[PDB]
Amino acid sequence: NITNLCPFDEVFNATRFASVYAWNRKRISNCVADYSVLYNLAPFFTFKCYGVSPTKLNDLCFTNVYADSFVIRGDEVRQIAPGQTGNIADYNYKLPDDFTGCVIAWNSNKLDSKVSGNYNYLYRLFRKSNLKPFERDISTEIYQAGNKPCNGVAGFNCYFPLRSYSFRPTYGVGHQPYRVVVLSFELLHAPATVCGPK
Amino acid sequence: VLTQPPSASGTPGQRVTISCSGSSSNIGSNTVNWYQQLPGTAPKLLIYSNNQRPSGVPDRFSGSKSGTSASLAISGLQSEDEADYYCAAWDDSLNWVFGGGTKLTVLGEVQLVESGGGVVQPGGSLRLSCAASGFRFDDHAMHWVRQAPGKGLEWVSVISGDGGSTYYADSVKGRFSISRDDSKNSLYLQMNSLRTEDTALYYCAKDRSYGPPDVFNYEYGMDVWGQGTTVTVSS
Amino acid sequence: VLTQPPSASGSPGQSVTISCTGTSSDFGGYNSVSWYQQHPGKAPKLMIYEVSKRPSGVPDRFSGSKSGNTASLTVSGLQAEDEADYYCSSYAGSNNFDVFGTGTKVTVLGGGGGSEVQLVESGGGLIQPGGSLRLSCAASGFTVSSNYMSWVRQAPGKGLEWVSVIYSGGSTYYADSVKGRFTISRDNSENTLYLQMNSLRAEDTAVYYCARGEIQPYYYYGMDVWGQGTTVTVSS
Repeated sequence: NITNLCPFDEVFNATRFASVYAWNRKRISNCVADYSVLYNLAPFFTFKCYGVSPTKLNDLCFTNVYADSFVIRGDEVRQIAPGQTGNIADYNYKLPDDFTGCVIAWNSNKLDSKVSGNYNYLYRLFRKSNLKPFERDISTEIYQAGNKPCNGVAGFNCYFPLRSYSFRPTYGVGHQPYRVVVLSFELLHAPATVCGPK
Repeated sequence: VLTQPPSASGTPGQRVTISCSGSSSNIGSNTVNWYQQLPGTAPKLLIYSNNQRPSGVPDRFSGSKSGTSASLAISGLQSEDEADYYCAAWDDSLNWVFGGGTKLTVLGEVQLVESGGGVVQPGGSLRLSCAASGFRFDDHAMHWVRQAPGKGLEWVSVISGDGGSTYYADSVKGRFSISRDDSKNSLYLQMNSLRTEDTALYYCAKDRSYGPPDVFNYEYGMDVWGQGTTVTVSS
Repeated sequence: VLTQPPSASGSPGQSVTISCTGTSSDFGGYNSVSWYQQHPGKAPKLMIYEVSKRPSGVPDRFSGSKSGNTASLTVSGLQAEDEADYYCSSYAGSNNFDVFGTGTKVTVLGGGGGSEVQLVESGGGLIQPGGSLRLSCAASGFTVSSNYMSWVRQAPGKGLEWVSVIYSGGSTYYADSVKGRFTISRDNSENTLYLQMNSLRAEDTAVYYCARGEIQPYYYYGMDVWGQGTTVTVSS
C-alpha cells in the first residue's frame, strides 16, 4: 500500500525559504518518493536532472535524499551546475561533478519582493578561497584583507564579507527572486529506505 | 531527431492522438512543445510545458509526457483543427530539434513584424531585421525559425533576454551572427557563406523565458510569432 | 554598449548635466552607476559609484539621480576650468564586459593615489609584436591576494573597456575581446599580481591599467586607487 508520503509538500511551499550562506539540508528518508507528483507542482521553470531520468527515478531505491534550498537571482541559476564558477557558485554553494539529483528552481517574484527595502538576504561577496563541494560557511566575522589585524572594524582594511540583495517588484526577470532547491542523492552501505511507488 | 507521423487522418466529431517519439537526450531530460500552423498563416503556440496551454488555446487540446514520448489529443476535432502540428524540444547537445509535421486533415497584442529578405547573390547575403512594439524586450528571448515553402520548421539560433550566451544550429554554426539592440526592440541576424539552401521565411519568433533555453528546461516555449519575409536566394 | 553624448560644452556649468541614457532597464539591477573623471594623462579618478553618493573629494558634483531610464549626474555649478573626458559604466550582467561608455567630452572651458597604496607597472616600451609580456602592479598596501583585482585597457581615441577580472581565489574570468588568448595568473601570494600577453593579435596596443577593485559590481573599498599605465607600442 502507498502510505507515509514524503514531506516534500512542506518543502516546496512556504513563505521564507532560506539564504545562500545558510541553506537547509533536510535529510528525507523512509518514504515512497513519488517524483511524478513533484512534476505537477507549482509552475517550476527548471527541472534539469543531471544524474538520471525522472521516469527511471521512480524505480530506483535510495538511502536518504538531501534537500538543499536557497534563493538566487535570475542570472545566477546558470551557476548552479555540476562544475561552474561565479559569485554564487564558488562562494555560497558548489556542486561536484557527480550530482545524481536535480536542480529544481522556480521564480518567486510574488511573495519575496515587497516595496519596503529588502535587506533580508545576502550572498557573501567576499571570501578567502573556493568553498568545498557541498560546504556551508555560516560565519559573520569581519573579512580581513591581510597585512593588518582586525579585532572588528570597518574602514580601508576590513569590510563586511556579506552584501544584501535588492529584490524589488518593479524589476525585470533576471533580477527577481528565484527559489532553487537541489536534491542530492546518495547510496552508502546502509539499507535503502526511499524507493518510490510500486 | 524527432519521429512524428508525416500525414495522419481523422474523422469529424471524435478525437485523434498525434504522438511524437524522441530519445532520452531531448525529451527525456526536457519538456516538449506542440505548435499549430494553419496553411497560409504564421504558426502559433498550442501547448507548452506538456500540461499547460496559453490564454488563446482553448480546452480542445491536451498533452501528456508519459515516458520519453509525447502524446497530443484533440477531444472533438472539427474543420478548424485541420492544420499542421509540430513537435519541438531542446536536446542536451545545445540544439533545438523540431518535429516533422502532422497533416491532421479531416474533409468531413504586440506585432513582431520583420523584414530584410529579397533575392540576393549566392555565397553572400544581407542582414535579417526584426522589430516589435512595447513588450518589454529585455524580459524575453528571441528565436529564428526558418521554414522552406511548403516544408517543415527548423530552429536556427536563439538570443536570450540577457544578450549573452547564444546557441546556433548544426548547419548555421559559425557563419551566422545573431544580436539584439534595444533601440526599438530590434534583432539583427547576419548570414555568411550562403549555400542557396536557405529559401525560407525566417520567422523572428518571440519566446517567454529570459535566459537561454538550456538552464530553463521547463518554461521554454514560443510566444506570438511574426509575419516573416519570403527570402528566396535561388542562387 | 551604452549611449553617451560625444561632447558637452554649451552652457558651461549651468545646464551640462551629462547622462548615460540607455540601459534597457531601470539603470541596472545593483543600482550602481560609475562615473570616472578620466583626465588626459593620469589614470581615471572615482567620482560617483552609487546613484550620487559622492566620496571624500570635490562636493560640487552630485545628485546623480536615475531620472526615468537615465542617470542625470548634476554637474552644474561645479567649475569653469576643466579639460577631461568623463565615463559611465552601469550594468549587472553576469560575465558581460565592455560596460564602459563612449568618450564624453565634458570640457566646460577647454582651453584653461601616489602614497595611498602603491603604483607600479612594467613599462612596455617598444613591445615585440605578440610574444608574452608580463605586467605587474605590486601594491605595498592592501593584500594583492585577498581583494578583487581588475585590468582595464584604453587605446588612442577609443574609450575604456573591461579586459580582465580576477576574483579572490578561484576565478579567472577573461573578457570577450581576448576570448582566451589572454592567461591571467596571480603572482606571488605576498608580493604582487601580474598579467600575461600570450601572442597578442595587434589589438593589445592599448595602454593598461591595473585597478585595485571591480568596476561594474562596484564596492567602495575605502578608496579607489589606480596605477599609471604604459604604452605597448606593438611592432607588427
